[PDB]
Amino acid sequence: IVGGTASVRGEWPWQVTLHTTSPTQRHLCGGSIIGNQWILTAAHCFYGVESPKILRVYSGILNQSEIKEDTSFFGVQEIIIHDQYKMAESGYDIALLKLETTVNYTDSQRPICLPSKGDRNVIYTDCWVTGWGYRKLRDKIQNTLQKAKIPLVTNEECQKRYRGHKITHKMICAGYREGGKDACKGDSGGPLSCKHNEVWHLVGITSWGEGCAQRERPGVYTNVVEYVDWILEKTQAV
Ligand SMILES: CC(C)CC(=O)Nc1cc(-c2ccc(C(N)=O)cc2C(=O)O)cc([C@@H]2C[C@](C)(c3ccccc3)c3cc(C(=N)N)ccc3N2)c1
Repeated sequence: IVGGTASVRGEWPWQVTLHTTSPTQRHLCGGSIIGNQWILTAAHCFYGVESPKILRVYSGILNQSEIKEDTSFFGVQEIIIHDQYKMAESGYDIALLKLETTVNYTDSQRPICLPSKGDRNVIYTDCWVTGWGYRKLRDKIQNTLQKAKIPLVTNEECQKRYRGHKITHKMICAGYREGGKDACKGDSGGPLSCKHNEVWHLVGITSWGEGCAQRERPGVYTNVVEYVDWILEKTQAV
């Protein structure tokens, strides 16, 4: 996160850190708890992820340094990547992780509501991007979970900012005209969370952008509302 500040413990209880175990304990991507055995994240995070066996999902974490040998985690039973996914810049940058065990909800770990298809018309004015990603282009993964408040940008305005790309309605952009606050490397897969009528909704999944926090280059996110049907298809399969 560029231009963010440290989160307080329990502030974003749906935020998870997805780790890889080889050769050592390392953060891979962010993710969001959406159900008691379901994490929503980005498809691009998974290149080179051959088997779900190398994954560990950690919830209720503020600092990466908390991650101890005896820290509880969730194993991943399955990785479900959208079948139309090719690359972040072309969309369909979404994936589900089915957990091996159930998350027991607490003040430190609980789900975020999906947007309502009937909420595709709502205007969110209180949106935050969170993560352990870089604070600048050439950096490293952060210890403390960072947060940044960013305004949503209309699809039409975002398309003006990325004239050489196709910004679809399955993408949502967020950023300040002058730049300064944005997601960056390591933040992908994590949430773009918006508060509406006292309820937090998972509006976006951190995906891509042209650099980080640049003037007139908003961050591009997977527009979760456009995937509610896909999510239900995968999570509610008979
Ligand atoms: C070798 C090639 C195949 C490259 C490859 O591997 N791609 C790849 C790998 C990573 C990556 C690497 C390591 C770790 C880890 N955990 O160490 C985690 C990640 C991670 O997923 O974030 C990231 C991306 C992009 C980068 C991008 C566009 C960007 C462009 C320019 C500079 C910085 C960032 C960006 C911008 C914004 C924003 N400004 N809103 C949001 C998301 C992203 N994500 C692609």
